[PDB]
Amino acid sequence: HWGYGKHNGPEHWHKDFPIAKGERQSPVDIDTHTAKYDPSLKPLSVSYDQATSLRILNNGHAFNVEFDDSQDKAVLKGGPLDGTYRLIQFHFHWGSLDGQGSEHTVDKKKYAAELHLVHWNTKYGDFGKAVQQPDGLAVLGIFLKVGSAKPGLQKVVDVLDSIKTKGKSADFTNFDPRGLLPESLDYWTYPGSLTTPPLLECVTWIVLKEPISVSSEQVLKFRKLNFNGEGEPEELMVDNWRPAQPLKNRQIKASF
Ligand SMILES: COC[C@H](NC(C)=O)C(=O)NCc1ccccc1
Ligand SMILES: [Hg+2]
Ligand SMILES: [Hg+2]
Ligand SMILES: [Zn+2]
Repeated sequence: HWGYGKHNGPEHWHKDFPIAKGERQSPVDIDTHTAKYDPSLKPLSVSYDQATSLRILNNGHAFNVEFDDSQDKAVLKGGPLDGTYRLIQFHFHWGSLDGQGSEHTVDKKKYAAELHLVHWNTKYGDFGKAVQQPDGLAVLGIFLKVGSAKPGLQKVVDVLDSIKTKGKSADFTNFDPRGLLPESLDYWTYPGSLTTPPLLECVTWIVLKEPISVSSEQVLKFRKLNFNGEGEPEELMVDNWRPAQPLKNRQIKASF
């Protein structure tokens, strides 16, 4: 089954998921000199004050912080988006070393990690129908660099002990994702896909320019996580990132 290793990694995904060679695949390199400032972009609106987190799951490829999306609380609108997209989960992609980890790159620069807060277009009723639509999803991408600790990430850090192997989950209520946002909402945007199989080409990507700083000790604990399930030999959850894919004539816009 799909993973990030030699025998099942991103170079193999196309066999089960043909769309891997598709026309709007993600992530991509953000060539900052070719992206164009777009005057028609409305200001971004990230409203996470009412967010209702439920749990945290090791799914054998990343961990998911999942939210109650049965009502219009944590919502993303504005920017390149039409209408409202509700927050369903977030997860990270991260490296084995600080020089790699992010999925999107900026002028070929890799960050230590990347956070994706995943949202679905509420005109489609739920997530399931949302991923059958070219505008079904909006993902806010945020870079991580190793630096000063990020106070609003330590509560996820602290819980990782409890979900070390594939298929474990713990309760994770009252988590405030506002604690993960850099100061500036300047971003690049382009149409793309999810970066894990099934790689569905349903995503409006909104990639923040300003990275968050996280401490080495915080990112170390990410890398103590396991891809294997309990009582299987240890494979560290590291390098769970897909590399940049062909742009194929899509245009990246800057909000700034
Ligand atoms: C990770 O592939 C699934 C898909 N991924 C996204 C949205 O980033 C998703 O909607 N996941 C959320 C979810 C998971 C299990 C049950 C119900 C909802
Ligand atoms: Hg998985
Ligand atoms: Hg789609
Ligand atoms: Zn992701």
